[PDB]
Amino acid sequence: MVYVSNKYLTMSEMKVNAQYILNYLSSNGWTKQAICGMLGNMQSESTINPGLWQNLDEGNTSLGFGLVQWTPASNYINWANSQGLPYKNMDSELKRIIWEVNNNAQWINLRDMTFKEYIKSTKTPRELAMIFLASYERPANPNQPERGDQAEYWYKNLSLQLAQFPMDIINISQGENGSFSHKGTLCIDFVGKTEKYPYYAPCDCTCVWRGDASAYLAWTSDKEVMCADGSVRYITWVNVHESPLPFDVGKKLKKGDLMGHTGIGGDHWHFNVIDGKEYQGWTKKPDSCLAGTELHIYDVFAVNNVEIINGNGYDWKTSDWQDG
Ligand SMILES: [Zn+2]
Repeated sequence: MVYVSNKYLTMSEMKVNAQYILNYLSSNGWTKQAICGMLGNMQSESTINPGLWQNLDEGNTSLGFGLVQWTPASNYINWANSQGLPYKNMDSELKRIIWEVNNNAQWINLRDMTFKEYIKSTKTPRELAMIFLASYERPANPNQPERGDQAEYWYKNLSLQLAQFPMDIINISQGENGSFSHKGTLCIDFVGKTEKYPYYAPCDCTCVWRGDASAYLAWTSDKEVMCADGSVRYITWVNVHESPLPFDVGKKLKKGDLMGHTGIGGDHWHFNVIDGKEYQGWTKKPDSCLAGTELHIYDVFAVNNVEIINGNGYDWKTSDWQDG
C-alpha cells in the first residue's frame, strides 16, 4: 500500500508512505536517521507523494515531480523510461534515489559529507535533514528548519525484540560441558513437563538448515535482537531431537510461534546458540556443537514467566526490555 496521486497528502496518508520508504531503504542499508532526514525534506517538497506534480501542474515536465520534486521532472521520468520502470511509482522513485547515491549524482558536498556518507550517518535526524537540504535540494530559500522538525517527528513516530527463552520450564538433564556428550560445548539438554513438550520462537527467525540425519533444524534471527545480558546482536541456534522435523529450510516464524517439541529424534531438547547471522555447520571439541562463537543460553535468552525447576545454578535472568 502506497498513496500515489497529484494531490497533497494528509498526515495519515504521509505516515503510510513514510513507513513504506523506511522499510524499503532500511533493507537497502540506509540508517533510520538519514531516511528520516530525507523524509523531513520530502514532506516539505511533496507531502511524501510520489505522484505529485509541482503546484499540482500535471504533465508539466519542466517543473518538479514526485517525492523530492525532481526538477525538471523529465530528468527522472527519462531515467525511469531508460530503466524500464513506470515513472509514477513509489519504488521507481526510491530506485532513482539509490541510483543517485550509487552514481555520484544530484548531491553536492557543501556540508563535508558525501551522499554515500549521508546514508550511513547516525547524526540526529534534525542535523541530517539540514545537510540533505543544503546538499541535495539546494533551495533558493535555505531557511527551512521545519524540515528538521519533521525529520525528528518521523524518527519518533515510525517503526528490538527481546530474545525470549523458548520453553515454559527450565529443567536441565545435561548442562554446558556435561560429561556424557557436551564436553567443550555450551549446549544444554532440556526436558519438558512431559514427553514431546512444545517450545516457541524466541524472536522473528528463519529456518536456515535442516539435518535429517541428526534430527536438527537451524534458525537465524531475522534482525538483531536484545539479549538477556543487555547485548544487541544477531543470533543463530540449533534445535535437536524433534521427530519428525516440523519445518523446512526457509520457514519463517514470528516471535512466540511454535518452533518445535522435545523428542527422541530419553525425550528432550538439545539447544545450542552462537553469535551472528551465519550458520557454519558443526564441530567436535571433543563433543559435538555448532561451529562459530557459542554463547551462553542464559545470557542470550530471558526467562520472564519461566518456571525454573533445574536450574544447574546458571545466571538465568529476566529482562524488562519492551519489544518494538
Ligand atoms: Zn545435548
